[PDB]
Amino acid sequence: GQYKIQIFEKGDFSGQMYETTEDCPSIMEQFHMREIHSCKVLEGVWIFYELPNYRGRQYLLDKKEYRKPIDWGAASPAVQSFRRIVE
Amino acid sequence: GQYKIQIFEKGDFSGQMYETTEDCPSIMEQFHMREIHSCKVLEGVWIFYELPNYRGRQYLLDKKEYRKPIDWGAASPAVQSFRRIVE
Repeated sequence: GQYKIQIFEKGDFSGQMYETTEDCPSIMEQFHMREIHSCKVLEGVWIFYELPNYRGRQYLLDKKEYRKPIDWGAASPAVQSFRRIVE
Repeated sequence: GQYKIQIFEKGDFSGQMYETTEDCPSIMEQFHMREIHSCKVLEGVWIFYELPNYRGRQYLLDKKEYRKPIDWGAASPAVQSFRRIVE
């Protein structure tokens, strides 16, 4: 399909993994996770937000894989919501 | 084409305006201005960056109009480069 991403609880794609194809207003409520330590964008372009409901700091994810938060330009693994860039 | 945006030096679509369809690594050099106070996204989806060469804070622009910087989630008129999200 057009949108798909895998997010991991630990860096270097380790720990538990969750896969999704839709926007997520709160990763704590949906995935019971406080942070994202690494991920892989398999399809589409996405954006990470610091706070719930797409508020706070924004990070564009337009590459393929990210082993650590620094790879998507963040000084911390803090992420609470994310969504697809629809086009 | 797929990407087109108009940037304004003053809020609410007033003041000097430039229309462009390509990425801009530095507005001071390309457009002889230092702050964008409003803008219209006519075609495509873009992203504004705090510092030149796409560095610093990021702001997604996926709606059509923004009357003030706060509308793209910025606390100040600080934006010095921007580019198209090519999908």
